[PDB]
Amino acid sequence: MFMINILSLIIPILLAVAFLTLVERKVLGYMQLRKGPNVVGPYGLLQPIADALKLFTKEPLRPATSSISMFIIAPILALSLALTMWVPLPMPYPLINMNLGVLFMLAMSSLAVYSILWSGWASNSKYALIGALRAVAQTISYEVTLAIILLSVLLMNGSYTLSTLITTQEHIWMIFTSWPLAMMWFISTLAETNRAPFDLTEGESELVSGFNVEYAAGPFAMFFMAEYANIIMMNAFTAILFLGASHDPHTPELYTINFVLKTLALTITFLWIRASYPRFRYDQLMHLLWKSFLPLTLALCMWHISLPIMTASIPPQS
Amino acid sequence: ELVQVLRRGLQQVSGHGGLRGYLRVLFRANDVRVGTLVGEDKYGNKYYEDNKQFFGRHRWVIYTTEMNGRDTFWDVDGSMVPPEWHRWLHCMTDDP
Amino acid sequence: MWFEILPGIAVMAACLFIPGMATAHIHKFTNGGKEKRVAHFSYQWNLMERDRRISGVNRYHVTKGLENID
Amino acid sequence: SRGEYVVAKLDDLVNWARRSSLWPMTFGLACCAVEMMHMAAPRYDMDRFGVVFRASPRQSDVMIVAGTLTNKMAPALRKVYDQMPEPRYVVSMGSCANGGGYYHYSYSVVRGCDRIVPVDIYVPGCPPTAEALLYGILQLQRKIKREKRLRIWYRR
Amino acid sequence: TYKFVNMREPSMDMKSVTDRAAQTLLWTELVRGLGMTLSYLFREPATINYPFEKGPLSPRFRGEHALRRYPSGEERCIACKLCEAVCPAQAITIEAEPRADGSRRTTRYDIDMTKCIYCGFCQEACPVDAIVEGPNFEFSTETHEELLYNKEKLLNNGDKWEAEIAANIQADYLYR
Amino acid sequence: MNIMLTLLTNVTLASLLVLIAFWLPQLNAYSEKTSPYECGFDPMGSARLPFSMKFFLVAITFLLFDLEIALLLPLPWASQTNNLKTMLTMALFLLILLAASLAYEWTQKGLEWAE
Amino acid sequence: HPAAHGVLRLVMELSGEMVRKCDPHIGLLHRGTEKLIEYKTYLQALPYFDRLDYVSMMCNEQAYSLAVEKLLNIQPPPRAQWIRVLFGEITRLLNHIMAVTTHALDIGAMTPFFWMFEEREKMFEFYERVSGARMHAAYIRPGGVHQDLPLGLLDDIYEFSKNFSFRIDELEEMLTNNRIWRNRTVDIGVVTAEDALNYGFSGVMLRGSGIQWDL
Amino acid sequence: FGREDRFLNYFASMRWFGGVPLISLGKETVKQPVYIVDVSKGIINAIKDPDAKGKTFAFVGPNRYLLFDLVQYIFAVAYRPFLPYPLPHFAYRWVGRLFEVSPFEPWTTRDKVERVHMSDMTLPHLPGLEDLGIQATPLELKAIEVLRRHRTYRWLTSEMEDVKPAKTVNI
Ligand SMILES: CCCCCCCCCCCCCCCCC[C@@H](O)O[C@H](CO[C@H](O)CCCCCCCCCCCCCCC)COP(=O)(O)OCC[N+](C)(C)C
Ligand SMILES: CCCCCCCCCCCCCCCCC[C@@H](O)O[C@H](CO[C@H](O)CCCCCCCCCCCCCCC)COP(=O)(O)OCC[N+](C)(C)C
Ligand SMILES: CCCCCCCC/C=C\CCCCCCCC(=O)O[C@H](COC(=O)CCCCCCC/C=C/CCCCCCCC)COP(=O)(O)OCCN
Ligand SMILES: CCCCCCCCCCC1=C(C)C(=O)C(OC)=C(OC)C1=O
Ligand code: SF4
Ligand code: SF4
Ligand code: SF4
Repeated sequence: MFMINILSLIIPILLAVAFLTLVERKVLGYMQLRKGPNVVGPYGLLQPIADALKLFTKEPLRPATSSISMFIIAPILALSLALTMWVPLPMPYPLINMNLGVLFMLAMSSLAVYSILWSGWASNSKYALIGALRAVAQTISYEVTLAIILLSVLLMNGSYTLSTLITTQEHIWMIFTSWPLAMMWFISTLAETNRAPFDLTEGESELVSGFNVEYAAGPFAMFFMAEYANIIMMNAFTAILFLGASHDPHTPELYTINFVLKTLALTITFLWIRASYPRFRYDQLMHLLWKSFLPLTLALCMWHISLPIMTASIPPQS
Repeated sequence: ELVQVLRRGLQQVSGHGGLRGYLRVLFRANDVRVGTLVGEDKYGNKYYEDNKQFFGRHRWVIYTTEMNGRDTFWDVDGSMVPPEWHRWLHCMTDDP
Repeated sequence: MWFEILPGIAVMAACLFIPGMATAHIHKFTNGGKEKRVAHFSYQWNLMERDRRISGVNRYHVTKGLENID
Repeated sequence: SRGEYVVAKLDDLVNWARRSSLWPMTFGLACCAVEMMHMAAPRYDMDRFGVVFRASPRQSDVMIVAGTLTNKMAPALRKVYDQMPEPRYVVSMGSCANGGGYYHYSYSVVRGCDRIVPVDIYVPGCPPTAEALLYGILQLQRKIKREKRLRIWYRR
Repeated sequence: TYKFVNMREPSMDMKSVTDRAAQTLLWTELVRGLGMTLSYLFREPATINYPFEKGPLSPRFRGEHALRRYPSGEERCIACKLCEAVCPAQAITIEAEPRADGSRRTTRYDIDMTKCIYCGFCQEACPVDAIVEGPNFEFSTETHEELLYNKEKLLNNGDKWEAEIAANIQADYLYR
Repeated sequence: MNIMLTLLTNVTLASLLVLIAFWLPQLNAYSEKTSPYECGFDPMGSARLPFSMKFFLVAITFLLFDLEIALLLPLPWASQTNNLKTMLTMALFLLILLAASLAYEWTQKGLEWAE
Repeated sequence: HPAAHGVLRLVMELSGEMVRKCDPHIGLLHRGTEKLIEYKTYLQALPYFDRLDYVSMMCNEQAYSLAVEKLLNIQPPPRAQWIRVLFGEITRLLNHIMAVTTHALDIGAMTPFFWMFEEREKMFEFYERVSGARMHAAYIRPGGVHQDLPLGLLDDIYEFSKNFSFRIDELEEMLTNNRIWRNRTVDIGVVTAEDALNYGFSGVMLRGSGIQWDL
Repeated sequence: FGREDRFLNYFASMRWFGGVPLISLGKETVKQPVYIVDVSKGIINAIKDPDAKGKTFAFVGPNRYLLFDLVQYIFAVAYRPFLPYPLPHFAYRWVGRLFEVSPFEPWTTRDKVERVHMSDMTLPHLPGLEDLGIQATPLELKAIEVLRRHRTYRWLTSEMEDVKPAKTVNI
């Protein structure tokens, strides 16, 4: 019965991811005064299926200079980690209930970048190497600020348990108490998913395809679905963190609907942001994260340590 | 004004000869608008006009399902338009 | 159209509806229909083990009321 | 027979998937490529047909040769055609690509790209209009729809 | 006369300084760009439904070539070879001889469509309106050889497109 | 037990996807197809040559700043102590030293990349 | 490469991502136009200039026509000259739209390209209505223009022109005051006036450095 | 033998099973392989030659190799570890029959196992490539253009004159 729940988690996520690509294409088309896919199926509803079938009936190639073991390992790790990131999310009940969910997601996200690094290195190409180095720089840019933002926001929750966030926001969304950090947090998620204006590891206009330039067919498809699943997962985590939905124990479907709507809104906001802005330079992202986000994050960490003690509002469950 | 647009959608559904014609035109042209019929080919292509649309969408053709020797229910192309309706359809003239 | 973007989004929503809902229903199906017990600390696990021991069927969720004190 | 029916249905499925997802390489040479830009522009919106530009040859399905192929450029075009995974297709667009065109008698021009790579569709024009190139793409889609790989394998 | 594009200074009063600090910290111009894209989202797209709808053309449009006839059915071409002489791409090849009735007619009239630059100089040079560039543009082939037209192919194109060609010439000939 | 099973399921699905990708389609691999890609041409040198890193100092500083996270994450539990004054003083002291280290590296041109 | 315009082979020596040397390799689109012109008559040689700079067609036509008219010692009629200047400005609009939008595309702003290429399509309609070709018009010839404007063309040009300003405004909204665009473009590729003069620059490449020159 | 052959590529791909199975260790088989371009040029010259109407030609290479030495040279050019072991004829026939059940192109067949382990016939009474004006190309000049595809990244740039031409049993 637990395998049934695992499958009921993973398969709809993949289906959602496939449809996300269609949604992303149509939203960008309509913001660019065009339509996007509307031919393959009504309203383009069959486009993701055709894309997947095309990609998995296409010949995958092994570069002659490539390191085969890491070349095959990297997409597997990417997809498996993208699926694993979803298990502690409470909607409103998690598949895996952990005392430290936030730290688990932090560690898994930290491990996820090695798929990019190892694929870029094992491709044994120059553009792939440049993309891998850009991934290294991006992680160095955002990691510390993201972690300190999480700590400061969770200081008002009382623990690292994700489901407790539902209890913390029984009456008001956490954004109303931490909208500065939230803003910074949002940008960090953009940097964590390698999304515009921080899509540097791919860098189509500069690096052709970046780290995955040597990948084709199924491994490339797996990298794609891993990226989109990470997008949806990070937006879901943000929705749980900062937009608390009201949960009624005898009717969890209301929480499920509210959570899904908020996650969809945040993902559509990501698509909008991609449609609106140019691309950063990968040293400018480092300077942004280390000279603007880090000082404010440190000051707000001090503030959010001091505030519960000042107001006698320390949360329970040591 | 939401009810107005929903009623317009229902009108588009009903004006294609029912639900079956609506689905036929939707899966044959990815378009479900209704326009004033201008004429028909000897090969079976129908030509519709709607002057309220913007330039480019104000004239269109529903292709036949059977030209000279092949079945064109799904496989249609712009080379199936005869020269007179080709001149009309490409806005080289304002006269059908 | 712009509303032609809505269908795909709808499909997306449907998919995202399934996991959480599924979990909830499964949690009710394998825990007596009463919201699977949470054991974050040792005390709650001890309570669960005592319930399993005294249920008589090796299942913690089979709850015995005052009808069991003769 | 049952096997003939099954392989025909599988051929239909694979052909539909391959022709409904056509990803040309980001590859253009001259004036013709400009019209290619107008084929992706909102008026024609090739993305609505499932046609997406992708820069990497490893992630591309179609090569559209839009422009004059010179002798200095021929090895590069052949190289990036060979690095395309199969099944792959080539669309020759414009006069220069088709047979040399205005520079046919030059000392530095390849008299047609079919001397370097096999060609599936030839789109005439100098340059062909965006509608003409879209017609060529749809013709290539029909040609893919006519493929019978699994039937041929079964009858072997 | 000239103007400067980047020669403006910002005011240093507390109002403007606080406004600029608020712009830096709360990202107002980025929200303006988001609003612009959102405004474009709700507009009607400019896409047409090809092949069921077509982009507009003109009577002067230069498409596929055709050889024309007089209303009696006689060919207009007299093998003068002006189009061959004027062709910038040397796409036209012509051979001629007296016909069985002594008429000046072509025996070979080929146009290499893969050499053609579609400039329309041939129909400008023609004195009898024999060769024209028709309205057709959807004639892509699957082999190179199918784009090497001979006299029969061009005469068939004329016979097939004459109804539209005559109308376009009627609409355009007063400018020529 | 449940987490191990979940990890095994995810890894198995990814591996099966790779197997399908590599065993279903028709492969025609020759030398020119599998060569490295440099947009039209054979690369001059190897991709295993040294690649200079201009942000190496920031990379070293990231190692020291990452352990501040290790020192700071127990704060939600530390806030539940009786002597809140000492805990608040120590947390503020640690954050002040982190900010001072950042300021020192900033003022000495340590955040600027090599030229 | 998406940013190499198709036929540029830039051999770059990099130290990390710092550019130590740029070595442009060109000739991947060398078709030998100048040698081919020597076998054509002047009218036959005219359409090569359409294909020289295929983003600004009538401007090259006009330059070649002016050179041939100067050598012929003849003068075009006034209406031909006015039509030439009008379509040259239309061509300038086309060229600047393409330049700015592809520049933004290379930087990463992909949306204004689609907004402005509809206007480019409308100007292509103007070209086709005047000559029968969307881009390679061959309209401007030594001595004037090939054909007169069809009736109703000026009204449609006026209709386009009375609305193009808002498209320029929307592009400027999306790019000009954005801090990311400024971070990507400010103080990048700085060239001095003396270096620009000695290196043979012209047009905006001069006027960006304060040089007050325009032909 | 050539780029798209099933002769050099066959032995090179047999590296995927760890050890190389050879009947009688390949010590009782002699091979005389011929280049693909040589065969095609011979066909063309036979078309253009007027005396070759009703003749029968034998197209063979300039050298004869014991199968063991040939396979060892093939593995040496591919820079792959050579691990030959003897397999009984019935066992190798059973392996070929096992591989024969593939609905796709078989990896090997019983007929292939038979044909690999037969010595090439000698027919000196028949005209050869030299009668059509062709000098047969030795295997040691063209083996790299087929076997360089089977190398790892570490040995891709190794030259042709690096790999010690194999010993030939030439009469
Ligand atoms: C279950 C997980 C493993 C399998 C994964 C696959 C999941 C199912 C795949 C879904 C298939 C749907 C595709 C069908 C869409 C076709 C729609 C229709 O248009 O097709 C027409 C005809 O249909 C096609 O000929 C056949 C397509 C379907 C093939 C038969 C179904 C086979 C299903 C077998 C499933 C087995 C999966 C593997 C099991 C292990 C051709 O029209 P077309 O020319 O394009 O359109 C012209 C464009 N116009 C209109 C704008 C002018
Ligand atoms: C969506 C997630 C879940 C998916 C669930 C399904 C997972 C499927 C995994 C992927 C396999 C499907 C892809 C291809 C079909 C299987 C055939 C192939 O994989 O193996 C063949 C197996 O053939 C072997 O080489 C030898 C055949 C026999 C092997 C001996 C084993 C014992 C058989 C003895 C006969 C008695 C019957 C035994 C069965 C009971 C080798 O084919 P090969 O040509 O290389 O590669 C080209 C593949 N093409 C042709 C489709 C393009
Ligand atoms: C009484 C005591 C109370 C305690 C004090 C509380 C008051 C706090 C007031 C200040 C809060 C400021 C929060 C903002 C944090 C960072 C903002 C910032 O200053 O960074 C910008 C940069 O920020 C950006 O420009 C972002 C770039 C990427 C933009 C990506 C898309 C834009 C976001 C779209 C909407 C965001 C939605 C956020 C919420 C999502 C829902 C969770 C500075 O960069 P530069 O202009 O280059 O100048 C640096 C040199 N001086
Ligand atoms: C996504 C927006 C559409 C992009 C179309 C990509 C076309 C690829 C051709 C390459 C090319 C580019 C990029 C280009 O910018 C250009 O103008 C100088 C060319 O000359 C016509 C080109 O050939
Ligand atoms: S065919 Fe004409 S438009 Fe196309 S590249 Fe050649 S000269 Fe330019
Ligand atoms: S249109 Fe121009 S290039 Fe084509 S045949 Fe006529 S004169 Fe020659
Ligand atoms: S088509 Fe006209 S110009 Fe050409 S040979 Fe015939 S009559 Fe003369």
